[PDB]
Amino acid sequence: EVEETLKRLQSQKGVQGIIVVNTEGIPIKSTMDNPTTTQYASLMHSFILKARSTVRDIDPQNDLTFLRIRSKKNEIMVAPDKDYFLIVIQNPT
Amino acid sequence: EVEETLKRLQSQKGVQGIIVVNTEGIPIKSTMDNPTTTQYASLMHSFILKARSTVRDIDPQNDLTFLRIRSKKNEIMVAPDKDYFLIVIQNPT
Amino acid sequence: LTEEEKQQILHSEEFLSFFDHSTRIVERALSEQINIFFDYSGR
Amino acid sequence: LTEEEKQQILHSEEFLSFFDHSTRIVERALSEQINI
Repeated sequence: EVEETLKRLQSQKGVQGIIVVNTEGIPIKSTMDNPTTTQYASLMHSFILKARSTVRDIDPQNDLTFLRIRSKKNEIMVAPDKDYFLIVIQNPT
Repeated sequence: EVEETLKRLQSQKGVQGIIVVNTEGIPIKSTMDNPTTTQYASLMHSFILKARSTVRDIDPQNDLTFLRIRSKKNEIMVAPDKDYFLIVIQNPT
Repeated sequence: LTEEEKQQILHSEEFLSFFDHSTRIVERALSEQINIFFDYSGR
Repeated sequence: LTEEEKQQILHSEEFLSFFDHSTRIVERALSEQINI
């Protein structure tokens, strides 16, 4: 059903790839060019660490839930949970 | 007339605080105190600096346009303008 | 020492045009107003 | 790193709420916003 999740959420337009990274930074979920996107997965691993440090240092009780980013060319979100994380890249379609 | 939109944003649903960054990580316009406006916005200024470094490392032509964070206790949108940036703090409900 | 005078730049007519762009972004972003559904979360 | 370890952790009793909130929040991001 994880491949069913892959198909159903990649059928959503704008999305160029459901490349979801774990807590370990390992490509547990990648559908695109993996040496290209594993660098970016390691980046956004370090910057999910930045965002969780941001939340837990600015506020004691707050928990990081979700992130919204508008880039120049596309619309990319970040979905963190308490144990593991998510990355996906979408265009304005 | 930024002040009339400010006045509309006073009693809007969920407004925790109304500030803006003014001098590239050094905010002046503050309806709050020194840490919550200036130090937290300078932290977030360095953090969106790291995020612009991230997306510039993906593609140096690809800069960043807009940011928003939702969490447990707050939902904060971040608009990176040219030199100064923007911070708006808001409740999730 | 951050600035000799903070007010003049912000009191102006063209630096507030960049602030008018920023409030245009604000008016673009506050219009949605949709909240997260529970679906028996518990917490 | 290995397929055995992945199909362990994927079918482990940890990713249940993780897949649930993954699908839920990605579907929650399906509502399109406009910028004109």
